[PDB]
Amino acid sequence: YKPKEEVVKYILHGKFTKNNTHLTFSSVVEDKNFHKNKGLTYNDTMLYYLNLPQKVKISLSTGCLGFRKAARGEYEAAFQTSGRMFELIKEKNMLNKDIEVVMDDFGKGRAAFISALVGKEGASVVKKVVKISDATKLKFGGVRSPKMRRL
Amino acid sequence: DSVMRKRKKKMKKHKLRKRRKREKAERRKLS
Amino acid sequence: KPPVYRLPPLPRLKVKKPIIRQEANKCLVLMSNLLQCWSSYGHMSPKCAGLVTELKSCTSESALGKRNNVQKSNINYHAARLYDRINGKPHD
Amino acid sequence: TKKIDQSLSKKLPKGTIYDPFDFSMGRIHLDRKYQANKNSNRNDIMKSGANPLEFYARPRILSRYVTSTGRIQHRDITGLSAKNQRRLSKAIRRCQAIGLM
Amino acid sequence: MLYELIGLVRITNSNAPKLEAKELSSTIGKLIIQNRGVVRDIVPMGIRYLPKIMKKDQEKHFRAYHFLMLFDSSAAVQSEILRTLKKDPRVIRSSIVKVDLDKQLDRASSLHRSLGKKSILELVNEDYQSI
Amino acid sequence: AEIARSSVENAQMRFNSGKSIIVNKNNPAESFKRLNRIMFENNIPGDKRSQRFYMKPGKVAELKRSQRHRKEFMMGFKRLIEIVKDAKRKGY
Amino acid sequence: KEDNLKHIKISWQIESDDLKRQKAHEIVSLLKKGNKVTLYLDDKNNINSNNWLENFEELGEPPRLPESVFQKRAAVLETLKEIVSEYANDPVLLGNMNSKMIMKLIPKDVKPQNNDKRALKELRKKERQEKLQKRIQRKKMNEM
RNA sequence: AUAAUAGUAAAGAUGAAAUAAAUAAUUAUAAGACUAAUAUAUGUGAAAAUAUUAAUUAAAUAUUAACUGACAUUGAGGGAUUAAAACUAGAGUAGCGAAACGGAUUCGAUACCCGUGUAGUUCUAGUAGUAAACUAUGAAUACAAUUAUUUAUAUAUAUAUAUAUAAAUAAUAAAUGAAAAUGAAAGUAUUCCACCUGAAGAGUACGUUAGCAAUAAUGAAACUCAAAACAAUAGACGG
Ligand SMILES: [K+]
Ligand SMILES: [K+]
Ligand SMILES: [K+]
Ligand SMILES: [K+]
Ligand SMILES: [K+]
Ligand SMILES: [K+]
Ligand SMILES: [Mg+2]
Ligand SMILES: [Mg+2]
Ligand SMILES: [Mg+2]
Ligand SMILES: [Mg+2]
Ligand SMILES: [Mg+2]
Ligand SMILES: [Mg+2]
Ligand SMILES: [Mg+2]
Ligand SMILES: [Mg+2]
Ligand SMILES: [Mg+2]
Ligand SMILES: [Mg+2]
Ligand SMILES: [Mg+2]
Ligand SMILES: [Mg+2]
Ligand SMILES: [Mg+2]
Ligand SMILES: [Mg+2]
Ligand SMILES: [Mg+2]
Ligand SMILES: [Mg+2]
Ligand SMILES: [Mg+2]
Ligand SMILES: [Mg+2]
Ligand SMILES: [Mg+2]
Repeated sequence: YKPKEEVVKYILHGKFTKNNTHLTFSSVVEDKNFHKNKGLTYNDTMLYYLNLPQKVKISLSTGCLGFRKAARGEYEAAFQTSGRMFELIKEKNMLNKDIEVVMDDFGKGRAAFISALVGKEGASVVKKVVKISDATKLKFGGVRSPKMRRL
Repeated sequence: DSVMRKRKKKMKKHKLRKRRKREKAERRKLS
Repeated sequence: KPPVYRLPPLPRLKVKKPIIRQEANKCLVLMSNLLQCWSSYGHMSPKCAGLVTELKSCTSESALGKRNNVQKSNINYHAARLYDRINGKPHD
Repeated sequence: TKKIDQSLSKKLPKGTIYDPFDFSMGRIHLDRKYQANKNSNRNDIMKSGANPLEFYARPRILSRYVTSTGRIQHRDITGLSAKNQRRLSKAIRRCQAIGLM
Repeated sequence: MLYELIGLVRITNSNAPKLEAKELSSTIGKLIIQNRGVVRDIVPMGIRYLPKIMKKDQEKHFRAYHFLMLFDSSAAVQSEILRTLKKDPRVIRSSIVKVDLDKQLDRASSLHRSLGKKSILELVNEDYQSI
Repeated sequence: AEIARSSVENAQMRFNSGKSIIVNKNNPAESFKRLNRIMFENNIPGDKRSQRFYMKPGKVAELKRSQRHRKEFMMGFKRLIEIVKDAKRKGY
Repeated sequence: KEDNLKHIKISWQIESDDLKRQKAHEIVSLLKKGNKVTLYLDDKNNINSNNWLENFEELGEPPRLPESVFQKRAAVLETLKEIVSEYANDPVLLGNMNSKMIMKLIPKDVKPQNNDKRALKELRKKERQEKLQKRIQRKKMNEM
């Protein structure tokens, strides 16, 4: 009956492509009065709690730390960008609830992010991380890719 | 026949195709 | 029932890079422990005294100790010696 | 230390006969090398004689032959006959299309 | 021809989970018996969680009541039943697979045949001679 | 209602993808190693790379044929090496 | 500006067919775009060597030769100037007809038709907007 | 692709670059095309082809029993089917992508790389009958020495193997061959069809036939030359 938005967990998503690394920190917000609403079916309640809304808090790329052009897709650019994210999560008091890490692709920044989170740079965030997962998107047939490059 | 020998036929076919395209073009202007 | 795969006749039976068991250096493991001992109890802590004494003796004359475990694999000698006998080739 | 890793010690079953070699490291290594899932046949429905296509509405049994992501396992891993592998794959694909797997 | 229908009905009311399934089985059963068809068996499979969230008629679902219906009908009637199931909002997923009767006239449901019971007589004779 | 509140835990994990690991709060680097093993046992990195550029069906078929042969060839090679080792052990 | 400058090879022994078919087209097309062009003339042996540009960096006068040689060499320069007449300004020849020479052509006055890329982007935007309009109609029919 | 949401200032691309309230993230909607694992194209199909699911119709296996009683093989002409591209109409058009216009690279770059991307790629109804349409190997029958591995059928039991008879595949003996190799044929024989007679000219010219068209089929001669080609050998060289 009253909006009671509360954070349930945080999602640390990393997209590691060939030319850049994108790191997004989000909050899974849950209106704790949703079940108190009128005209709400058992299915709508279960469907609302199975995919809770998300709000973006921190969005970073390798170009936000001053890496330009070809340097954006390198191991060092990702390692420093991961550090800046782990710092901004502590400077915003967003290290109270559990964090779920979602990795998307297999570029050069995937192993830098993992190294920065299992090392000194991520000794605070790692303590809250509860689940790691992979979200690489594959196609079963799907659209035709571009032709092979003759180099 | 080997690729080497096939290449001679390839050149002859290319020149015939090139000549027929050229003839076509003329017919269009002359038509 | 387990599918047996039979090779065609081959010019050779050879392992490109035969694997060998290389025992770890005793002095390096001692150094890896002492370094860890200092990481927990602190540098020069009295708890790592024995480690320091052992490390000094291991490296006193040679920093890697008496390395006398060099080995080479004999699989390629036997493989070439026995291939004609065990390949199951039909008679001429 | 009064403790040894389980991988470095062999536990001789009860009622079995042993030789002095059974206390050596060679036995440990030999048991690892020749460690195959041969007891699957007696626990493998698809290696018993049933038709795998009769299990297209039983996702729990079919989920034993797919990886964590649902990828059908190659015959080299399942150890099934050509016919059963062919029938099992059809069952899984039909199960996926029905909305059960 | 003998056919095996597997339908995933929607569970709208958590209080009456097996309500739309009963209403649907009656609708399908009536079509079969009113068009020269025979209904051999109706095996409920219970409420199960769907492998994923599925959609139907601009609605989403996370669970469904599974049920099997072994029936005998003509090909034309079988297509009519499938068409009605593909249109009913209650049905989330429906599949009809033919059960070959070339070698024997009495075949049990795939679920039962998977358990070793090949005919309905074997199932009935295990409920009378031993029950 | 609460019926839709107390049955969300299983429901949440009932629709799993199989690409998730529960982190070991003690050794968090062992959980990332487990996740990498899943990726390699489902060929996720390989499939992604193979989907970047289109390959003609004929070329795809050739590559699939050659790969199978190399896989089968290696199994036949290992079978022959095992025979060599067994023969050597018995003095042949 | 180095992009505007395009280096070209015109050997002294070139045939007036290649000179008036390939080289003429190359020079004329480049000049029409607005790219500067420097034409380097030299003997076939040294002109086209690995040190194509490097040898010309090397740039007692060269001795005279049979007039036939200079009839060819001077004829080439006449053809070059006549070919590049309305497409560029007067040339700055820097060398001797008895040796290497660097003709330095410069594009003639040409206004900037830079408003072409504006149309390009506008057309792309128009197509995208038309696609959206079409997709709205699909959603409407689906709803209806 | 669009919209919303918070959240920002770069993003995207490349060998490196540059051309054209975002990117990323979480939702919702729409559209077209495609079909991950299994998977070996194994198998099936005359070939071309054929691997997401179900159904309908058609065809396809082995053995046994009975029946017909040479009714067979091959096959000029003929007929049917036939990848991709292309073409004629009507739809569709996400992604890909000749061309075109741009950005780079380069001594130059009418290319390789990048962008925007039209035809085409998709479906329906047709035209056309061409591919390294290849196993570069027409079809059928009789026959000849072995092994291994699967598959199928059958038999037996001291119930899970064992013993048989076929098929397939792999490696071979003999034989054949210019050799490379073939291996149940490229062997020993028989029957029928197609095709070839130095290179180049030329699958061209002309004519004819067919097609909306692109084209497809048929298919020469003159002049010139003493060449031209295959397998294998030893070298030299290889970004
Ligand atoms: K095949
Ligand atoms: K007779
Ligand atoms: K006849
Ligand atoms: K004929
Ligand atoms: K299109
Ligand atoms: K024939
Ligand atoms: Mg890079
Ligand atoms: Mg493109
Ligand atoms: Mg020939
Ligand atoms: Mg986006
Ligand atoms: Mg597939
Ligand atoms: Mg085959
Ligand atoms: Mg015939
Ligand atoms: Mg094809
Ligand atoms: Mg059209
Ligand atoms: Mg261009
Ligand atoms: Mg240019
Ligand atoms: Mg392009
Ligand atoms: Mg036709
Ligand atoms: Mg042709
Ligand atoms: Mg032909
Ligand atoms: Mg083909
Ligand atoms: Mg026949
Ligand atoms: Mg012709
Ligand atoms: Mg040769």
